[PDB]
Amino acid sequence: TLSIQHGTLVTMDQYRRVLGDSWVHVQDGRIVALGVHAESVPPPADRVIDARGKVVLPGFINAHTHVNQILLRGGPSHGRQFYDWLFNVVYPGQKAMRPEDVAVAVRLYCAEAVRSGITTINENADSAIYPGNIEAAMAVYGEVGVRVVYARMFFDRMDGRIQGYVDALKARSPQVELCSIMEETAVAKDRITALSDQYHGTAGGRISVWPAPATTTAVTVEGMRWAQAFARDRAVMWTLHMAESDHDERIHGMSPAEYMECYGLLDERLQVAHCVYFDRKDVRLLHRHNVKVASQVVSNAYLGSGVAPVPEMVERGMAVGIGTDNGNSNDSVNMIGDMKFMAHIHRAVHRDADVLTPEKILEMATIDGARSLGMDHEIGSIETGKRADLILLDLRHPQTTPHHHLAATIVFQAYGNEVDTVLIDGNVVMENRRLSFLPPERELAFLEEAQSRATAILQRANMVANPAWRSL
Amino acid sequence: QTLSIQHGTLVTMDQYRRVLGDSWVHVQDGRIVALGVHAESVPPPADRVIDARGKVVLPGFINAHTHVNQILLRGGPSHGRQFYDWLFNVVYPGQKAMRPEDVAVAVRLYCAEAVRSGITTINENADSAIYPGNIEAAMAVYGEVGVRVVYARMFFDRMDGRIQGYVDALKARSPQVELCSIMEETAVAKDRITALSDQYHGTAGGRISVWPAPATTTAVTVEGMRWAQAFARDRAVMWTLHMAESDHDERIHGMSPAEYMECYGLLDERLQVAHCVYFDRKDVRLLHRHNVKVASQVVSNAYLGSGVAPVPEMVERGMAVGIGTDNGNSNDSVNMIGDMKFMAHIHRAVHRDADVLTPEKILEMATIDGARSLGMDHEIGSIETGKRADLILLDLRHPQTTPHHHLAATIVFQAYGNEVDTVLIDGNVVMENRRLSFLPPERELAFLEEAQSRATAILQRANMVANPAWRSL
Amino acid sequence: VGVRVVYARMFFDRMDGRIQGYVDALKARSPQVELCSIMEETAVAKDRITALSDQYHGTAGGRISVWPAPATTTAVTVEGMRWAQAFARDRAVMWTLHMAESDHDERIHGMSPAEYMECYGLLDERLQVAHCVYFDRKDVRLLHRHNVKVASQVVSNAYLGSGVA
Ligand SMILES: [Fe+3]
Ligand SMILES: [Fe+3]
Repeated sequence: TLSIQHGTLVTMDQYRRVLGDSWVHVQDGRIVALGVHAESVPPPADRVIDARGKVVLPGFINAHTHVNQILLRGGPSHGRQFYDWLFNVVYPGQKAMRPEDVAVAVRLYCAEAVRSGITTINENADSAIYPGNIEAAMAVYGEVGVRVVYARMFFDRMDGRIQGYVDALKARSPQVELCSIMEETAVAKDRITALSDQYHGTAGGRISVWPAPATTTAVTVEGMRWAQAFARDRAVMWTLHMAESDHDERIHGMSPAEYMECYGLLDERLQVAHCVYFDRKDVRLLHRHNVKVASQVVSNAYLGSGVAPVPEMVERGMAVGIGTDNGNSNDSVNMIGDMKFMAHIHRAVHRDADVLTPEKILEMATIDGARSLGMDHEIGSIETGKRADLILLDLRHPQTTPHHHLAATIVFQAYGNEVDTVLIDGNVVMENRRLSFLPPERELAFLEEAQSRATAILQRANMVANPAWRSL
Repeated sequence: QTLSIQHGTLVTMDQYRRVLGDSWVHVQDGRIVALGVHAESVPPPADRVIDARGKVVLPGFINAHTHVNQILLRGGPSHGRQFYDWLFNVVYPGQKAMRPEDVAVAVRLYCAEAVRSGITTINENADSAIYPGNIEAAMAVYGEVGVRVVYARMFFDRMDGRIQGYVDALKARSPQVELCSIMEETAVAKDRITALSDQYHGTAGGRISVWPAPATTTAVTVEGMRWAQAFARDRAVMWTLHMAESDHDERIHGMSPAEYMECYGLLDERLQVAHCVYFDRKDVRLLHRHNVKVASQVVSNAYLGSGVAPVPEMVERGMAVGIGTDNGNSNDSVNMIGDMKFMAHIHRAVHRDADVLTPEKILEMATIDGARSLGMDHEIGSIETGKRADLILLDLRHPQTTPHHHLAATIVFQAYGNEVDTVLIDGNVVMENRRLSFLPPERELAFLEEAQSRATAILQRANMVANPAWRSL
Repeated sequence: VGVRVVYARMFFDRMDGRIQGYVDALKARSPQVELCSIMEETAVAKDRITALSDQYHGTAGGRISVWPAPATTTAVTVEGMRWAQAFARDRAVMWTLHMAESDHDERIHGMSPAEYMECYGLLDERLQVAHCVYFDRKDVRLLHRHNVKVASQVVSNAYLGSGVA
């Protein structure tokens, strides 16, 4: 049992209560009780965590990300439109990674993520097809203690239209191999079903498995319908990348949202990612079927895609979470940095300093994010009965001083290093910035290994790591 | 007295943009005296050696336009408001309620944040210099801290009567907060600024400079702007003005502020303009023609709902565009690395062009081009012989900055702003292993509590709401 | 007749001087038709509307109701709008105003009428606004936030060449 005491609790509960000098009691992975110190004595606990002078929040929820690609950041990944990045960087880089590289990628990602207060990660696994990768990744997620949705991507249909464009893009890095990860529909089903049977609900309920048809052009109608029915039969969600680029825009003369509507493929268990190339009608169609959304505001900028209509969706009460997207289209895994970006980009583009409140941005990173993953009954707020995914932030630093309104301070001032202590499913995963799965005496050597492995991955893939200085 | 920084990777920002692995820098009497590569040359003897092994050495970051004292108004009171709403309901009244002893604490807090993020030069646009005691309080702290400072003394000498019914409506949003005026007579502004320059310009070993700062083209007379212009020329400094930050500035007398200034011969190579959001192609051509310097406040232009300035166009014309963090309470951080990432992304998003500004270019804007925007590029902004020793040491051995191959990309797209370890300004160690010379670790927490209290009290005296009720929509 | 009727009594208590040279030009289209004024002093509008409400509100078997109706945000003072707002609250009715029907209404003092009303706390759940043609995304958000009611005059917005809300 664990008692967190004397903090300010930012509950994100139904009344958005903010409780000064208050406590939380945790038992068997759950929040069992809460109270105010002046009115009540906290129950006895095996241990007390002192949060005096600190702010307690629900853990941040990364609503859509791609983990293993983190080893491709730091030089190779920037300055390219989506498809250029995909074909010259992501596909070949992923392919050159071995299972032992994956294990290091995952631990590096989880170290950055937990340090920034992320406790749930929706991993869209585009490299699950390669032998050994699932097993390597899953062993590290389990050990680390993070809550993970492992959304297994598949592609079962050739999009032949885009080929002369692809060859031109490939000529930018001709020594880098063009890859294919297409699989037959029935093979994808069997592989995802077996993955779910083996890993879903493992690591004490912390790991889930979803089917992830990649896009409306890369997956057949049958494949998407299978994913849809699978989500329904197993009480999970299914997810798809929607309208991330201007070449996706026209699946057969209508938008991807329209196309899915025609086939009855929009439902309340679908979470779509991106939605940059969206019009009013598309928003209406998602709204009507209660589709969940993950917005990758930073990555949409990094890749030169654009700006999604998040304010419109939010004003319709839609469940919109925030994803950091790829470890190499951001290039950080920092929810607080992404929140600030979500606040500012929309203000700038609408010329409206009040287009999204910092409270609302904080909601997107917590309780609404949970809702976007279909997990809001279990996580995303500090409420009795929910899982004990909790973070303690210290605002006593120069950047976060002064602080009066907590959501404003967090969104507009915090850098992302203010998170001290992190609980996931009631287990202490970080304490005073010390990571339980990467102790301080191993941290530097681990980073050097990740650095070396990245350098080697890029050599095997024939990718340029450090292009010559260019001002224009 | 001498200092040797050894075994770092030097990101010089010099004329060839040299990046020198396992290299050294020798510092003497506030100046970079020599550099070299360890494998080809032995460093000169020095009184002390700073070991930068495994670290990256950069020129110090340059904050090309900011407002310091306002930092005590962040944390609740300042967000969610268009420029004029923010100005009249927050900034003016908040500043007015601050006493000199509050100003001293504001300045130290700002400098602590700034130095911790690698900022070594600050262009402080002082909008509260009119209040007795404020200059002296601020200057003593800047001096003690060791930071390089341009103190640009803002003035307003003309009523802009057009915007009054708009102002009253805006004031009704916070009716208990007092409307207040900082207008002065032209001649009084001139005398005050001249005296401030005579007393403080070149002080603190040359670290402190004084510029005149006519506020805007509507708040200052032609005569006031011409005086500022001539003053800059006679004293070999710059003058600065806020340009086209909002859609209500846009029309000084039926043309843009740039056109208006052109008409009166007020665009010249010693002018540094701030903002330039409401700018068209012609305005950019006019600034370009006269070699006007520009400070872009990309983050604040978003925060205040103003928009996005045409930075790519200016940069492609070779113009000197620096990056400013702007107000301590329209950002609301003082973090150059965070703002660089925002500069990189906002423009990519708006142009739908992932390559619209390279991370190298963004790093140039924060260093050598920033120096150029202040007219100080002969003295600072690059690691070159003869220039001042304003240098920062970054450690990239953290999760977020791993892996790292291309340094500018890593810094711009991965660094959070806490990776700066050690900071030199004018050759003096102002920060070492994150320990601040002017705010030692055993005083830090108590100082932050005092800033917090003083802020709470400032807001009470001004009748400003600190912590508005939770609002989702 | 037996119809259910809300009688929203319009008033105007403030001169909008800005639009006068425009008005004279318009008047020259029919110069023999006289230019009229229906302005009243604030206190007179209040007394008249109060007396009308006391006399007719709830009559004809509850079929007739009386609301105050400040005409627009440029033709009524802040004090007049606030009185209407409080009157609606005290008597459990609504108040109503014409909003942003034309491109010359658009700028009450350098912001939209919705913004102007928000500044003074004049958007609430008992307000019903009419028209909303010259409205942007921010205006819609402001109304939504305060649960303002809306009447849309789609045919008339066409007939008069205003546009489409
Ligand atoms: Fe994605
Ligand atoms: Fe400014």
